[PDB]
Amino acid sequence: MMKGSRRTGNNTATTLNTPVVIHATQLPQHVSTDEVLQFLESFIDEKENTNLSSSISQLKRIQRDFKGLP
Amino acid sequence: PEDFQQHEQIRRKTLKEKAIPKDQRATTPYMTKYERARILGTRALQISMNAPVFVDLEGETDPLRIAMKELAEKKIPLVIRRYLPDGSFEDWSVEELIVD
Amino acid sequence: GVHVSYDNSIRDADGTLVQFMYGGDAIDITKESHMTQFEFCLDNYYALLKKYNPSALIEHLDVESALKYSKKTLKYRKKHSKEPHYKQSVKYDPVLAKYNPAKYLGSVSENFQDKLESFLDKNSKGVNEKKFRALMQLKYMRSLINPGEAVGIIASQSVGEPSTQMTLNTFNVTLGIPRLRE
Amino acid sequence: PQNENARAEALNLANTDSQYLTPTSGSPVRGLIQDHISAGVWLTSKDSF
Amino acid sequence: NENRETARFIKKHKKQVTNPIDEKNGTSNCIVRVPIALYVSLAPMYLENPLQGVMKQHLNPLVMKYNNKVGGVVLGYEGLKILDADPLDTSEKLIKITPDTPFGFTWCHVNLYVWQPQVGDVLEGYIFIQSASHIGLLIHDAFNASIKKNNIPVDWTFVHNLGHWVDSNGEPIDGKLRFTVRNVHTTGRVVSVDGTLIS
Repeated sequence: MMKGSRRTGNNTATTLNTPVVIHATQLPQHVSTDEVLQFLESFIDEKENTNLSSSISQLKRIQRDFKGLP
Repeated sequence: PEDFQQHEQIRRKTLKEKAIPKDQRATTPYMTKYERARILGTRALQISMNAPVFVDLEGETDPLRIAMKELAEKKIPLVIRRYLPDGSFEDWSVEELIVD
Repeated sequence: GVHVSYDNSIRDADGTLVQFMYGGDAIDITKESHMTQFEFCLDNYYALLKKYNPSALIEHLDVESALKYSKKTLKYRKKHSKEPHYKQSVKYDPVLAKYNPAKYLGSVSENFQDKLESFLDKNSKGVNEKKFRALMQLKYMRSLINPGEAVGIIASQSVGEPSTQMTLNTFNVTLGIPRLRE
Repeated sequence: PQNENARAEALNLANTDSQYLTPTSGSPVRGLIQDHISAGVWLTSKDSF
Repeated sequence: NENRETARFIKKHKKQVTNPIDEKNGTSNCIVRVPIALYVSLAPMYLENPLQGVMKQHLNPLVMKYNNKVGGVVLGYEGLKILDADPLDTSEKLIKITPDTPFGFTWCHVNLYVWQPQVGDVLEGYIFIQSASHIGLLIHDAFNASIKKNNIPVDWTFVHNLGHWVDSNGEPIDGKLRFTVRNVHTTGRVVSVDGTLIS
C-alpha cells in the first residue's frame, strides 16, 4: 500500500545520501573539555562563514553547556 | 579496529606494488580506439550530470558532440588506467596520449 | 575471452598466454591492405604523408634504437641464408621480440623488411629512398593491432562464417566441412 | 541504446564506416551492388557526352 | 569447542574503550574522538570541488544522529582527507569513475567527535519535567534522558502540587541531577538514555 512507499521515503538511504562502509581505523581516544570547546568553536565557525542549520542549533546548546549556564 | 587498520595497510601496499611509475611504462603512446570510445562516453555522461565544462559550447545540445570538442582541445580531465594482465597498471592522462 | 593485451601478447581471460604477438607481426588485418602495395604508396606519397603525419609525432617515440638493431639483424641474416633452418645461429632474435612496435619506429616484421628492401633496390624513381623508408615504417606503426581487440571472436568468426559456403559433395581425401569437423 | 557510453560505441566502434573491410581476409564488403554497377559502364563510357 | 566459538560473537558486542570517571568529579567522559574511514560517492557536479561534495552529501547528513558503527551520536567532523587512487601531499588527486554511471567512488579519512554513553557511567543533566511516574531530563542541553519510578530511591517521595520532589532529607531537587546510566535506547530517530538513581 501507500506505507510501502512511505518507508522508501522514510528510509531514503541511497548511495548518494549514505557512505557505503564505515570502519573505525584506530581506537576511540578520549578528549578533554578544553578540546571539545576548542573544536566546537571551530566547527560552528567553519559552517557559518540549506541543511545543517537544524544540527548546528543543537551544537550551540552544547557549546553553551560546556562553559556557560542557562 | 586493529583488524581493519592492518587490512587497509595491506590494500594500499598491494596497490602501491602494482603501480608502474611514469618512467618505467612501456605501452603504446597512442589512444587505442577503445580508450577513445570510452573517454568520449564517460565525459559525455558526466557533462549531462552538470559537471563543469571546459569549452565554449556553441549551442550544442548533444553531450557527445561537446565531449568530442574537448578531446580536440585536450581539455578532458580523465586518466586511463591501462591494466597489464597480472593486475599491475599504468596511468596515462588523456592530455599526453596521441589521437589517431 | 582471448584478446590482445597491452604488451601485444595474445592472452586468454585468466591471463594464460596463447601467443606472443598477433600472428608474429602484430598487424591488424583490416589495416594491412596497401601495406605491401609500394607502387601505390609512392604515387600518392604527399597525400599519404599528411595522413601518417610524422611532424607532430617525433617527440613521443624513440626513432633510432630499433633502426640500429634492425640493420644488425639484416646484415647478419643475409650472411646466413644458404644454411638450413637447424644450422641457423641464434645471436640476433627478431626486432619485434626486442622492441615494442608501437613504441619504437623501425621495429618491423622481417618479412615486411625484406619486401621493402626488395622494392627499393629494383626501383630507382622529388621523393628520396630515405624518406620513403620513413613513411612505410610509420605506416607499419599505425597499422598495428590495438590492445583489447577481441582476436578470439574474430578468428572464430573468420572460419565458421566462410564454412557456410562449402557444404557441397564430391567435385580421395576428406573434403570441406567433415574434414574441418575432424 | 539507452545511455551515453553505448552511444559512444555505436558511433566509434560498431559504426558502418569502420566496417569497410572484413577481418576474414581484409577484403572490402561495402559497395554499390547491381544497377549502380551497370550505370557506371554507361556513364564512364566513351560515348557519354 | 565453545571456548573459541562464542569469542567471535562476544567480542563482536563488547565495546572497545570504556568511559572513565575523571577529574575527581565522579562524572564520566562520553565525548570521544575516533578516526574512521568511509567509501563515499563523489558526484560530477562536485568534480571541481571534491571536498565540498563529500561534506555536503555524506558528512553533513551524519551529524547529531546515532551511527551504529562508531556507536554514538556524531557531533562533528575534522580533517577530511581524500585518499588518492594514484599511489605516487598534492592537490591534483584522482578518483575512480564507475563504468555504468558518471559518479566516482573513493576512500576518505575523517576524525569524528562522537558522544558515547555506556552503562555504569555518570551523567549530570537538567531536570525539565518530573511527574508521578518518572524524572525526565536533558543531557548537555541536547540529549533526552529519563529516570523512571522503579529506579527512584524508596527514601524519596513525589510531593504533589506537575509536582515538586522530596529527597531523603525533605528537599526539592534542582535541575542538575547526578545519576547512573541504565540501557541506552537507540531504536527511534531520537537517542534515549534510560538511567537509574540507585547504586
